[PDB]
Amino acid sequence: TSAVQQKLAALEKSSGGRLGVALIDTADNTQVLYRGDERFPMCSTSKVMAAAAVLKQSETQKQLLNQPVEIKPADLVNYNPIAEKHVNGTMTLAELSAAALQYSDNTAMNKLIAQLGGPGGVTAFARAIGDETFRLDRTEPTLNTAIPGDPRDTTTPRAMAQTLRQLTLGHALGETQRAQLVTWLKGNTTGAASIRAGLPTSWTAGDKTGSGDYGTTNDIAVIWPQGRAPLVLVTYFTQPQQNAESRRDVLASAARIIAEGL
Ligand SMILES: O=C1C=C(Nc2nnn[nH]2)CCC1
Repeated sequence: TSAVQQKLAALEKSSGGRLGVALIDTADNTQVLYRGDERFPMCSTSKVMAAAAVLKQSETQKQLLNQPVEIKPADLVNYNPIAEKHVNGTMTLAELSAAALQYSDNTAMNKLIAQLGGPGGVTAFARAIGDETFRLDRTEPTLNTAIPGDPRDTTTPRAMAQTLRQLTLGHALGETQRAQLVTWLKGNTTGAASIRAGLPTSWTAGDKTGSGDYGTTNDIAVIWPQGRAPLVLVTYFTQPQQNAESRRDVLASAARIIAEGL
């Protein structure tokens, strides 16, 4: 047990919930884990795997990201800030990828899932890139039920950090695709209160947030600190009661503990 793990434990204790953290520091490839091998509901953090799977498909179909997808009124789910504007028209797979990643659009995610042949298509991509832990079982919005003990739509912090590293800094995607994914993550609109709130402001980052039932509050980030090699950081948090409030501040605190421990 490390000092950083003990600080994370104190944060978790005060928070009332269950916290999962995985850091990879690419300076030396060392890792800090807190409940690194426990499962958590991914919620919208799963959008990174779906967008990446479509990017992979685009490696052998140069024009795939320009392919139109019909958006019908019946397609709209519970959170559709971009898709609602395009109902009775179309959006391209690039537009859907951007909407999913940068705005957390749930209708956009469902279109990415459909393009992959269903939730199992996303899981299959995960396996193809060496992630044996990730599982996507349902579409939006039910993938966010976040029931304690339920393995559906979960991963571990350790697995997600490894995967995010391979996707954004490694060779899981072609160079063009990797750059596109990073560009999208760095353009996220939803992340200023989560991991990135706990980081020195001179640092740059991209991230994908998620939230769901049981006060589930998540963020996964790739981070470029000032004067050192990139980090990958996953912070997952979930609470015992179905209607618990979101706690982005807990993710910020976790990130701050990690940052000061470097
Ligand atoms: O509060 C909400 C959050 C949503 N998604 C989300 N939370 N963090 N990132 N994306 C969608 C439903 C309404």
